[PDB]
Amino acid sequence: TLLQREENIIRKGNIDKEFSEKIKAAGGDSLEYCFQCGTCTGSCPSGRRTPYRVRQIIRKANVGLKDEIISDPTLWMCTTCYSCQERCPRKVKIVDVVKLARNEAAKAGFMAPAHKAVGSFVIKTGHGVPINDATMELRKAVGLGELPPTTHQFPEALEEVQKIIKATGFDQLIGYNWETGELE
Amino acid sequence: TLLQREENIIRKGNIDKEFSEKIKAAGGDSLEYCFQCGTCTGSCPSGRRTPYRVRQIIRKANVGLKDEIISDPTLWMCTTCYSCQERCPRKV
Amino acid sequence: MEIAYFLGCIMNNRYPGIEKATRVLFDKLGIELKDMEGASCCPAPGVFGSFDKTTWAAIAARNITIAEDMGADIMTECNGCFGSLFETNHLLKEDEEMKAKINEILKETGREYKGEVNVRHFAEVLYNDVGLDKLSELVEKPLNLNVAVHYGCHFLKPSDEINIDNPERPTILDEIVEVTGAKSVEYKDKMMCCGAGGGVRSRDLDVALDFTREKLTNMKEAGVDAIVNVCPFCHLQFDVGQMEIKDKFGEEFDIPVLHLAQLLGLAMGLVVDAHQVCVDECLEKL
Amino acid sequence: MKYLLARATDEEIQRKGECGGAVTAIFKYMLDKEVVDAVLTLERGYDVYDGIPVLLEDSSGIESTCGSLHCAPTMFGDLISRYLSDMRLAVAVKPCDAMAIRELEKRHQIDPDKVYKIGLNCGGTLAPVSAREMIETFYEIDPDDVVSEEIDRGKFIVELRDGSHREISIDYLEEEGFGRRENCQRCEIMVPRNADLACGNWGADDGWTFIEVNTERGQEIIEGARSSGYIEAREPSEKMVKIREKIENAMISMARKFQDKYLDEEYPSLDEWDEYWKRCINCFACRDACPVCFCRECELEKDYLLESDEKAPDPLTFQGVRLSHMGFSCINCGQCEDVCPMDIPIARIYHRIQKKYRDRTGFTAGVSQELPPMYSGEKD
Amino acid sequence: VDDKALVIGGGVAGIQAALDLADMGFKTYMVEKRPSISGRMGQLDKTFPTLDCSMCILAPKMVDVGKHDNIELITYAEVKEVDGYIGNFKVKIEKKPRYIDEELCTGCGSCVEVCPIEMPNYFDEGIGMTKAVYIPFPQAVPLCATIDKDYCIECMLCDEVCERGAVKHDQEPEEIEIEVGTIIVATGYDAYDPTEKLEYGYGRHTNVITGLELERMINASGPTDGKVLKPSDGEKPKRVAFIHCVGSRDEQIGKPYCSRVCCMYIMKNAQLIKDKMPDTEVTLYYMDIRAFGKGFEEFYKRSQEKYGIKFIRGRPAEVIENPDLTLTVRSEDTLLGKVTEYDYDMVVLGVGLVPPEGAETLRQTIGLSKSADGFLMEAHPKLRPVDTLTDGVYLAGVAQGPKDIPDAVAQASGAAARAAIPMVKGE
Amino acid sequence: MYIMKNAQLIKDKMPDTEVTLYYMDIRAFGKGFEEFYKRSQEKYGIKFIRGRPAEVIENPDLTLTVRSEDTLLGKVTEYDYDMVVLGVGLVPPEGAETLRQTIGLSKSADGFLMEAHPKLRPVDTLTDGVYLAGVAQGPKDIPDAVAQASGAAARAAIPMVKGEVEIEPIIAVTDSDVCGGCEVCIELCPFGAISIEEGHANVNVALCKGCGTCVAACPSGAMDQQHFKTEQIMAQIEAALN
Amino acid sequence: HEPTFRRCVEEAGLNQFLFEFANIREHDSWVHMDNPEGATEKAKDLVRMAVAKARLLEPLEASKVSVDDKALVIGGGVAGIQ
Amino acid sequence: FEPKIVGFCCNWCSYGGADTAGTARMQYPPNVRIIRVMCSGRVNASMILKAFSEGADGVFVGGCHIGDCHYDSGNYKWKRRARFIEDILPEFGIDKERFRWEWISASEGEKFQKTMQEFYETVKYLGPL
Ligand SMILES: Cc1cc2nc3c(=O)[nH]c(=O)nc-3n(C[C@H](O)[C@H](O)[C@H](O)COP(=O)(O)OP(=O)(O)OC[C@H]3O[C@@H](n4cnc5c(N)ncnc54)[C@H](O)[C@@H]3O)c2cc1C
Ligand SMILES: Cc1cc2nc3c(=O)[nH]c(=O)nc-3n(C[C@H](O)[C@H](O)[C@H](O)COP(=O)(O)OP(=O)(O)OC[C@H]3O[C@@H](n4cnc5c(N)ncnc54)[C@H](O)[C@@H]3O)c2cc1C
Ligand code: SF4
Ligand code: SF4
Ligand code: SF4
Ligand code: SF4
Ligand code: SF4
Ligand code: SF4
Ligand code: SF4
Ligand code: SF4
Ligand code: SF4
Ligand code: SF4
Ligand code: SF4
Ligand code: SF4
Ligand code: SF4
Ligand code: FES
Repeated sequence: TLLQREENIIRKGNIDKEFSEKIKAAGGDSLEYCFQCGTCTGSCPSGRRTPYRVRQIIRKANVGLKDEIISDPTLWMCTTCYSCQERCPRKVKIVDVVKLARNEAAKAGFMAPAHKAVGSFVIKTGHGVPINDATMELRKAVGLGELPPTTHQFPEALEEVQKIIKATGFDQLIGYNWETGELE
Repeated sequence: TLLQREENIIRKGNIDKEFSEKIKAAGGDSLEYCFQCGTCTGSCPSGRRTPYRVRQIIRKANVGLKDEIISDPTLWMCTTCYSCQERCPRKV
Repeated sequence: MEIAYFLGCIMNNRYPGIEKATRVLFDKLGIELKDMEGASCCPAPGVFGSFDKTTWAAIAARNITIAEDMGADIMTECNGCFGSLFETNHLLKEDEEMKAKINEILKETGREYKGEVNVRHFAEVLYNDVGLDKLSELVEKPLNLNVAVHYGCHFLKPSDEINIDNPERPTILDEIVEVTGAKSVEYKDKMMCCGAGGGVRSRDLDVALDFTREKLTNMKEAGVDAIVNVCPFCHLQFDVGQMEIKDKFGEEFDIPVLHLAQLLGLAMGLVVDAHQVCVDECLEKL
Repeated sequence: MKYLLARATDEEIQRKGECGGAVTAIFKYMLDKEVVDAVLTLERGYDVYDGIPVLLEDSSGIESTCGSLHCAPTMFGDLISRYLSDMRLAVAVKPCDAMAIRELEKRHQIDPDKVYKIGLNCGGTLAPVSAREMIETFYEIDPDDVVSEEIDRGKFIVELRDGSHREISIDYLEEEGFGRRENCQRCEIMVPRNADLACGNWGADDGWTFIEVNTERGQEIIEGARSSGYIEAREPSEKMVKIREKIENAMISMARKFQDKYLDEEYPSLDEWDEYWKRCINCFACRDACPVCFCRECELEKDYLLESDEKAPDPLTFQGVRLSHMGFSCINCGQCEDVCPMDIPIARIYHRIQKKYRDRTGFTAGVSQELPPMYSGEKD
Repeated sequence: VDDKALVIGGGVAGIQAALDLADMGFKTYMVEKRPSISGRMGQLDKTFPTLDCSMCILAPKMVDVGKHDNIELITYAEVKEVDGYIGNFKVKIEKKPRYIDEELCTGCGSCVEVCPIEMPNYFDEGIGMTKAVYIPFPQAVPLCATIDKDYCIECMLCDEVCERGAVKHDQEPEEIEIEVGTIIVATGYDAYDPTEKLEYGYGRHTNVITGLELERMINASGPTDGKVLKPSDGEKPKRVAFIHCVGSRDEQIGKPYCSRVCCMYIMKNAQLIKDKMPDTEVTLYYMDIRAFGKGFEEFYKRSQEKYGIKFIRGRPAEVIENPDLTLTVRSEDTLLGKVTEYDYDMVVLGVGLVPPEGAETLRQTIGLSKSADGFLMEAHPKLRPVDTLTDGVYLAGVAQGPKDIPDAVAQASGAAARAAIPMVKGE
Repeated sequence: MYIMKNAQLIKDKMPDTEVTLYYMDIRAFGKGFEEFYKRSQEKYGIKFIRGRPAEVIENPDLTLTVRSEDTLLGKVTEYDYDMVVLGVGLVPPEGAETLRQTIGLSKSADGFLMEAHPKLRPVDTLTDGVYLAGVAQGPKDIPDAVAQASGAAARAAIPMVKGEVEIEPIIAVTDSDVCGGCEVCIELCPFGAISIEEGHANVNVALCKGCGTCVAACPSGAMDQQHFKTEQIMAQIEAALN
Repeated sequence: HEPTFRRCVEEAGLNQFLFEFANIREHDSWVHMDNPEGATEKAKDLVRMAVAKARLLEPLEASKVSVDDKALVIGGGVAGIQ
Repeated sequence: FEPKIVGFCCNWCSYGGADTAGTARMQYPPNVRIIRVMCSGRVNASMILKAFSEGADGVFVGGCHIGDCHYDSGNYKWKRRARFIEDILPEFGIDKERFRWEWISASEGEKFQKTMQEFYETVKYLGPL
């Protein structure tokens, strides 16, 4: 059956004005004056191969459709290439709105395990792409040190990074477990 | 994966101008001057509870997306109540 | 002159040849590179900016404070790291409330952000502080190479803040490439993304590899010997995604990927063993 | 060339120069090569505390104008507008001198074409008699023995006739009611970037003058002075150009702290201001000394404003009227407070009003080349 | 050619034409069917795109017209007959009975104070009340009272209260014959009546109003003292919707033309509502936003940015009245591609412009041809926009078709020049 | 309107050619413009796509692909065309600024010449004796420009018909003995009545309207308004309070 | 009624700008009907202000500026042609 | 305590507004004395300071609404001067509530009456200056 009485009509039950006001106050106020020309979607390389429509994301953010946005997987198809922002005739900060919506989606719990993995790597070692043994051998051979002058080498730098992470609440966001060092 | 190389872009490969000519010759000539106001979809009682969208059907018929139309199940959600046709400002 | 040197992750942990070539080139130019001891991820903007802005800004500001203590400008040869650090720097410079919050966070670590330094890009430093005439002097080997220059999204955009070159039809990297004797070849959708930015590479590898496959197709249609980039992130995409495309779609492109530093090192007299796409033919074609 | 390190090629000029004698060499070149018709500078009188303005038409014996006189809180803009208006000229300017000349130039009282501005870095000046009293009280020396004076690592330091140096922390002196003038402690501008050249010692070694070229005209000056060999130049280390930036930032932060002190915390109350205004003798010395008050006939002397009786004027019709007239263009030069026979802190109130206007509208008196928004012909 | 002119209509275009002709040295008659001049411009609160007061700038011009030595103003009168040709027009006008002596009346208003009958005020567009003896608005020119005998009961209290003896219940209609060389038709327009659009429920739903009624309510001199209040209960609305192209661009009602001003005045009234009540939510339902004039596109962007007005692209399908008297607008958001049923406390219809009542009578009297949209036809659409094929007759303002105040004023000045040329030549 | 006109003309010349328009809004506001819009579709079969194209890409064979979103279909489209026509807008002509400074006029935000009053004086300027006609005042079509030109002719003729203009003597006057030549008053006159001669301010009698803004702005009091002199107002203040 | 009294004085031979007006009806008498004493004092104050202004008035003459009957049209387009 | 209030009203709107209030017989306190100028652009700080120094407890200025000026920009210059005067006045012990500047149109008799009533009440509450 094609009957779906809830996903095919918009009423006040689908709208959250607080969400849009919060997005506008956080640095995405320009979305208030989008006139829906569609230049951003025509410029988007992710909209040519996925169901991602940036213009409709901006529209939904302006209308308050919070659940339709934060739960949307296509929100994570933006590469932040800035082509849309470079071409918007109203000078809307499209990427800022996209990132703010992503922040809200993450706090709501829509995070991918791979992004959580990258975050856990940064928590563990301070690098999102930590070094492996083969590259250690390559560095040793070429003339550089086995470990670079980074948190890989200085534990105190790693401790500073981890307290920053604890201070900002990132570990609780990604559900990190300090006791076992695992994504709980 | 959300990747879909074909369903998210319209090229000439998706267009049959012969289908549009056939529709317009058989008595659908009026679809040629719809200006996409959206009164028909707002009036549609099927569009309120199904993914049926009469305005997009008229648009596709004008463009010539034959496969996008004939294979669409939502094409069969119209009760022919005529509300859209009663309210259309272009008399489509 | 002197300039603080930021490494990132990929260049120093996956492609040390870029680092070695940059170090050699910059002493050949009488510019002293001072290491930023204790530096960490920029952090990578795609994931951290998408998850939490405060954490990203705090980590980037902590990285900037190192160069501030060294009292020198930061130089980056990565579009992603340049974008992250540049955005953090002027965001904190152009407002005080965010600066206050970031400083309150950093207090626990014993660091204070002052905003007394500038973030600069490898290619911009070469173009301005050195000049095309100064670099033409150090070419011992005119190169014979049709090259596909990949600018990357975050080198020039957002151009409202960066103001280095025109995002649509830039020329800076083409001029730096042509200094070495290589010919830059125009190809379709030159200014397109590689697909790695914004976290997509970690969330949907199929979409990112589609980006890379499209540009590789255009590049091959243009008949280019090698790809030249200024981003280790784009380097990793073009290098590992080629093998991934081979493994998945069986689509063979063999176009070696080179950083701008490595191309400058080929002229002027590389740890290519770290590259998943063999560069031996390209060198032999020289 | 944004920055340079310059010094005179004449041995006499470099010896007598405060900082390698670059400024004197530029003046000597400008007079000798006829770039300008005259040079307006200072020259010590019968002691270091007596700096008198001098207008030199030729360079013969120009080295008598060398050196810095920290106890000469002079204004040159008023002299350039009253009497030297139709002369091509080169003038040594502290940032307040340049501010006054800029405010007068935007009001067409000085021709910017005819005036060359070799500005000097200024960390403050002192009143001469107060400086002598300070040296007597705290340095425990005869003031007549002092041969030179400078402020630096927070220190007023005095060279002596014997040849030694005596140092006292300027924080102590300024907390004991001495040291730089109160308006100088609030001064927010240290490098004269509203001048053609900006010469100082904050990024220079010994025997060299650190010069920042602000305008193409400054570039022409420097080029003409080097080509003829009047000045020899080199380029600062960029480790020096950063030490200078840090020093300037620290100075500006301290100036802002002193503004918050004198204009907010230690600002006199309304009763104290009543006590002060009771003293006024209606002499108009503040108006005469103010560089921004240039009018041929002053409104304050009209029959409906002027105080007829031999009593204190109503503060409104005198001070409030002058404020409404020019308080958005107050440069905090302190001349009005300097010359007041009754020791009224006029500059405090005028600077506070200018600061309110700047905070509301963002207009910086003496820096912006345009008129205040008050005189805007747009409907902003 | 006679060196005198006639101007039919007392709106901004007619006022401009009369003043231009009189300043050029031509004696000019002005005929106005309402008791006072002003037209529709005098009914607006503010104007777009500057949001500046309308009456504050028009009232000096009305006083100038009323005081001019070269202008004879005849208000409350109609042109009954026109005969002759260019330079030799014979015009019969009929002045209706005011039952007040225009000479004696000073407009003090005591008669209005004492009158015991209440009738709708035409100036308030059906949402304001006055007495049987009334002055249309304080800035009226002439500032004279009028008596509507359809409502007068002949209590003679106005007679008692009048100190100038200006009340004349025995007055009769007057016949005036004039000779003019040229005629300028400046009869303006009327607002479309959306009662026939049964789906939007105007005239049935309490809280559905038109744009002109909103202009009167917003006006500080209007019946509500400038307060926008729900007709149902007299409280301010927290949610307001605006519908564009009501009575325009619709072939179901034979109105295939654009009214050319409704977008701008809809946005203007939304901005005014937001100004008066910043917490009110305003949504506009549109097909196209026609912000084409000077400063109009910036006005549109400012409506979105400064005031946070919501724009929905879609022609509403229906307006439904809930039992609590709130209104559900059922419309497709075409840019989201989905149906929406949004609830509002008030709905305002962006009605269009139609030719005024009695337009056909005057058109036949003069002998002019009308255009496809029902307005008067100019001699050549491109190069003679104010002329007609009838020599000596010219058009000015919305009589030639919908347009905004600057366009009407420019046309009025042009019509004055074109009429002056024959009267200057004299043959 | 001219895009639609040219599309109709192409279809008339070449019945078999396919024409598509990429638009944001269709501004058919003038008389008969909406019927023109409808006839573009009903009679000539011109296609309308609502969407601002993101890019135009040249193919090797020189055909042009227009990458644009169909916002009403909600999908990206890449259609190929033999020719692409750009609906370029209107800008002030070359040398507009030189003439504007020559006459002394003021320009509006959009770069065109500014009218005295947006509503009631569309063809007049605050510079007496100068009037604007046509697109010089701002973009518009031929009938609007013709109406503006006729109106400008009328407004210009009125003063010339009169042959003289009377100026009320409540005008401003400068004392050359007190004027310092500071020129801060010059830009405060909206009618440009003040100029500088021989280093002193001069008020043109014919251009002064008698507002008194320059008088209130002059610090030294070299400018005074007849019938509203500073002495008179001060006397009135004193009398009111004493 | 300022034009009325200006005309009266000018016909009397006195310059029309040597006349001053005090408003004691709209500004005083029609708005202070409850305070006859206050109204009278305010009228005295207003008359005093009017006399104070009158003491300093001067005779002024309107100026006449000739207007040449030739026009210049810059631009030879359709608007300029029209 | 009866405060002494001096008013400046532009000829074209604010004087007309007071006249409109008078014609409608709207009553307001007798304390204000109105001085007529052609435009509010004629008023400067010297007038206000003179009024306060001559014994005025409050000073009122009334101009045309922004955009309505009969001379097209005078009230803009006056508004600039009024903001600067608000900055200046408290420095000499004058509460800025004693200085009231408003835009009144020639038809706003009620606005004029209410403004006069509220200004009189405010100045009376403040007391002698
Ligand atoms: C009061 C004062 C404060 C200063 N404070 C600083 C400071 O804090 N930091 C800094 O880096 N530099 C400061 N300088 C400038 C410093 O002395 C430089 O070393 C010097 O100006 C560089 O040029 P020079 O030594 O080649 O000039 P010189 O060859 O010594 O010539 C300097 C010229 O300046 C003229 N002059 C103009 N105004 C004055 C005045 N008020 N007193 C004395 N001479 C004057 C002299 O008469 C002379 O002609 C100050 C200068 C003065 C006068
Ligand atoms: C709600 C609304 C808001 C608007 N807002 C604005 C705005 O903000 N800015 C703007 O620029 N424009 C606005 N407009 C448009 C503007 O009102 C018109 O452009 C303008 O009123 C046209 O003036 P006119 O003289 O041509 O016609 P009208 O104003 O209609 O005047 C015509 C006159 O002729 C009289 N008349 C009619 N028939 C006869 C007859 N047979 N004999 C004698 N006299 C007759 C009428 O009674 C009236 O006095 C708005 C319009 C509407 C409906
Ligand atoms: S380009 Fe800008 S204005 Fe157009 S739809 Fe995208 S965000 Fe909105
Ligand atoms: S930044 Fe994101 S939304 Fe914008 S064009 Fe790039 S991928 Fe698309
Ligand atoms: S109502 Fe008519 S014109 Fe509007 S979208 Fe439907 S078919 Fe098209
Ligand atoms: S006939 Fe009824 S069901 Fe079919 S499209 Fe029209 S309104 Fe919808
Ligand atoms: S006011 Fe400033 S520039 Fe002038 S002497 Fe004092 S510190 Fe130097
Ligand atoms: S008011 Fe005093 S401090 Fe201000 S510029 Fe005049 S003299 Fe200098
Ligand atoms: S007080 Fe006023 S009039 Fe007198 S000199 Fe200063 S600015 Fe000029
Ligand atoms: S200098 Fe001092 S005493 Fe003399 S008038 Fe000024 S404030 Fe009064
Ligand atoms: S008819 Fe008499 S009472 Fe009525 S308004 Fe006229 S003058 Fe006043
Ligand atoms: S006679 Fe008529 S107008 Fe007069 S008071 Fe009676 S009802 Fe009213
Ligand atoms: S102006 Fe706007 S609202 Fe009015 S008819 Fe035209 S499109 Fe519709
Ligand atoms: S009139 Fe006054 S403001 Fe104007 S230039 Fe002369 S002195 Fe300056
Ligand atoms: S009084 Fe007004 S109109 Fe006359 S010159 Fe001065 S500013 Fe211009
Ligand atoms: S006329 Fe009243 S403010 Fe200009």
